[PDB]
Amino acid sequence: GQGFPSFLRNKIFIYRGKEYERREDFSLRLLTQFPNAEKMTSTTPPGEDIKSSPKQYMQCFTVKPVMSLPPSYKDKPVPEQILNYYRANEVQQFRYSRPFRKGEKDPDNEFATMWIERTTYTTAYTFPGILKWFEVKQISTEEISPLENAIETMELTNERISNCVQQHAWDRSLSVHPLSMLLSGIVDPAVMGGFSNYEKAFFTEKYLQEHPEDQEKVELLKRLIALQMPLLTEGIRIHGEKLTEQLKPLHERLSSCFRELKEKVEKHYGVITL
Amino acid sequence: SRPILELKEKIQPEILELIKQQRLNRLVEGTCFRKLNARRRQDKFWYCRLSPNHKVLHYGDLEESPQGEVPHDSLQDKLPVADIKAVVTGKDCPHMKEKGALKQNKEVLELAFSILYDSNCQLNFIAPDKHEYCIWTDGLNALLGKDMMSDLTRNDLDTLLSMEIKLRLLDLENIQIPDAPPPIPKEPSNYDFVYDCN
Amino acid sequence: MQAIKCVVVGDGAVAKTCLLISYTTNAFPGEYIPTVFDNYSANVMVDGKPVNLGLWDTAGQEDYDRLRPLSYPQTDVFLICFSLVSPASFENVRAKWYPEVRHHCPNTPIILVGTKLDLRDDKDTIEKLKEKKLTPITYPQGLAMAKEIGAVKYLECSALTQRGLKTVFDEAIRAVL
Repeated sequence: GQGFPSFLRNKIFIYRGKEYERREDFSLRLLTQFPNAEKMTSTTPPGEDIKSSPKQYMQCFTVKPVMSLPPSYKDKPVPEQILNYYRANEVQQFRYSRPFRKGEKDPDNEFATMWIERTTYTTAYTFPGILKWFEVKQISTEEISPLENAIETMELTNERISNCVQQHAWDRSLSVHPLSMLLSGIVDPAVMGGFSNYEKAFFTEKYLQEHPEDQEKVELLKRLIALQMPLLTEGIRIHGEKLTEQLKPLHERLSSCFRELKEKVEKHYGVITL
Repeated sequence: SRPILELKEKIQPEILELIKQQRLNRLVEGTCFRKLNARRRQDKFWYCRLSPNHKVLHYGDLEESPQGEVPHDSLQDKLPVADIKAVVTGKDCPHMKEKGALKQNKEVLELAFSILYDSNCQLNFIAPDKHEYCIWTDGLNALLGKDMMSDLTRNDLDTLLSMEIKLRLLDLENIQIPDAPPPIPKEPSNYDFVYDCN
Repeated sequence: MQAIKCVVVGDGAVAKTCLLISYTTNAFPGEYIPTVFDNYSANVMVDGKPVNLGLWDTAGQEDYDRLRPLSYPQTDVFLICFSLVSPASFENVRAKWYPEVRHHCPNTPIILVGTKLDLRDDKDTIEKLKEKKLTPITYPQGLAMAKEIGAVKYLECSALTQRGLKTVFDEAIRAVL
């Protein structure tokens, strides 16, 4: 907009919100701060007219606090607490994901089009600071192939499963419900099968014609799921440690489908487990 | 008093806008409003404060505060001012038509006022008595920018307009106003002021 | 620190998963990213303390009626869902979903939830329903079905706007709380 004061007009800021402020809670709280409380909808790109137009325009959206590097920590088995502190505090980089359709809109499949224009944000000063907010200092975008999309989704999946594994491997009086959460969601991609989606999209020779030279990534995905599988094994056994009679039908289904996918990766996927 | 009355009511708006801004101040300072059927350990009193920007309303299930409004983040500090269809007053309130446990008795017939928003959410509120009930309705229609519905508002209109016109008729003492305006002397078309301007 | 179990069922023609994932992602409207797995979770503060939770994304196929009830036991609340603009969804819920659910877990607070609230008054969607002889069925009869079960609450929300969505989840959490 232009009604903004000089230092505010056409400026992008990042706000260290509260512990659990929803995007719209903070949005409304800012609406309190301002008259002409309106939001455009073109959330990602700017608005050229409103770069010069009056009638101050605003937009809010959570960004991803890009993980910092705790120096000298890069490999030691340091417990999570240190990192979860570093997870959000002492940060300067901020990425923002961007959906996009790039490919044919095949009905059963969304990943034939999935390309992500993650927008990275680098501010001047590292949160937390003397001010609960700061302008962006440099902004940049990204581009993510469905190959990559699968790669990093698979990754974060793996480390999340790890995370639950050790947190319940360290604490005993701990809810089994998250184990149910995870083991369910991973075991049956019931609403839609992500694994078969990988197979139809990438493992298919058709992808090897669309991206012949870019087959060096489907092998990466195979390695990813291969490394997953023993983690699934420890998840299964952790459940067995936390198994209850209610979970027993649950556990048997989990275990049965677990060795099902075991053999699927070993031979049906033909990927080599370690 | 025919020219007097014409001149009097014809310079109207200043008193009206003064009344309305006073209503605005009253809404902002607000008070602890009254809920519905606050019997079984329910806070009948709870403050509803308007923003100094007069665009959001600080209200919610606040406690039984006899001091009145406490300045803080009420249970909901937003009431969407830009989209309020209306406030229903009297029988138009669906909560008044309730025939179950939320039966409002006929003694709150003139304390029934429900803010219309979301096209399905209503705020069936109760006023402690008539004058402030009309005051809040007046404040809302002031946000709505239409006429007022406080008898006291018409009282103020007449009394202050009378005061102002009365304090103007001092120059015209011992003088009469021709009901037909005095004839305009022909202004010579030349503007070559023999004497200098200013 | 505590967690809450929460199930969501419904036909696959309404894509409630989109709504759930959009909420948990805190994402912009129309900007969510579809994952490969189900049964999402989040940690939420509603009052006093933040609380963990997880949302069993249960596929609505008739056949998975063998596996879905196994998830039912010891779920703090369940969320029955539908499409406000699908009369067939209404038929399924009043006829299949609601009956068998109330059968399975007769002792748990329940909230009914609308969907496609924006599409409820979508004139083009309405005229398509009329020319297809379907009804853009509105609130009061949804309220009627809520009374029919006496659900602790009924709400209508939308994904493209997330209106009431936060309220939907807050009511869901404070159903226990």
